[PDB]
Amino acid sequence: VGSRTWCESEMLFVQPDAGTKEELYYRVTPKPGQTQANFNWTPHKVRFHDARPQRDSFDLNTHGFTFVEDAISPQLIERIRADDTAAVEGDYFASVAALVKRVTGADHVVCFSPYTRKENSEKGIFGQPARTVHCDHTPAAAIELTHKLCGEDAVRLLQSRFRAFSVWRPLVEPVLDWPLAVVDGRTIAPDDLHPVHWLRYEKKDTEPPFQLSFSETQKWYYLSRQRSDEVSIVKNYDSEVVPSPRSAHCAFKHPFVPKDAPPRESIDVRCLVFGGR
Ligand SMILES: COC(=O)[C@@H]1C(=O)C(C)=C2O[C@@]3(C[C@]2(C)[C@H]1C)[C@@H](C)CC[C@H]1C(C)(C)OC(=O)CC[C@@]13C
Ligand SMILES: O=C(O)CCC(=O)C(=O)O
Ligand SMILES: [Fe+3]
Repeated sequence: VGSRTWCESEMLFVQPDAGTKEELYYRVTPKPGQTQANFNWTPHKVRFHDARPQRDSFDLNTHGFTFVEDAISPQLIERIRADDTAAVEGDYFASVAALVKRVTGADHVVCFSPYTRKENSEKGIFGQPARTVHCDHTPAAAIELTHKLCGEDAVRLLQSRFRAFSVWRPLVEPVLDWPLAVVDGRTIAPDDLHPVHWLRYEKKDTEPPFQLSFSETQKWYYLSRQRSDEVSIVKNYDSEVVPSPRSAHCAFKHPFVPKDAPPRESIDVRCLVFGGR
């Protein structure tokens, strides 16, 4: 079940054969009598390798994720846990953009779609830890978001280095239960990827994310006891041919944490990233 540097748990995947017929969709809040989806989630046991002993070795080009030290003030953290929207869209966005610029050297970073999560929250499923394995954007979705956020400039930006990240930070520390797991992007096979339309509304309203199916080839990691000063950057899209075009991520129930541990709290923000290395 566990050893010094790994543990075992489960996550929700899609079937390897999902989406070979029609487009997959999942309704977030289906009405009575409405069909919720044309596929089922399937749990699979996964071995989670602790990234802690090799923390500084993981790289956004090689692995599709990286961990970076970046302390923020206790007051910004309490403002965020208080759902202070102005603190998120102002101070925290600025913090994330600046962090991403240190890490990559990018010329331009655009933050969007922040989600503050709390273990079995009341703000719905996007305010709760993610239980299905996903990559936030397909290429089409990343391209669409660049047009939507960057206007005219997109015609030039989309032809050089373009990346999209999820930037994830614990708001209570250390994280014990429901840690964010990330996969070595070199171990994702193209057939593991399944676009799924998340219907927040009656109709498709954006381009979709990828949901993953399980494979024994996938090498899954987690950073044990992650602190509020330790930020996970998880790559959802990259225009450059690098060993990991993307990673994928999801939370899992940790087998060795006490039942009565406090709820996990975190904030994640997506970012479009232009230029850099
Ligand atoms: C339990 O829900 C999760 O596990 C994930 C989640 O928590 C969130 C917040 C999501 O946002 C998505 C899809 C995921 C990754 C889901 C799978 C949808 C639901 C709304 C925002 C869009 C958007 C920003 C328009 O960009 C897109 O490319 C389309 C997909 C996302 C990123
Ligand atoms: O906090 C979680 O459980 C999921 C976070 C996430 O999906 C993201 O950062 O894109
Ligand atoms: Fe995500």
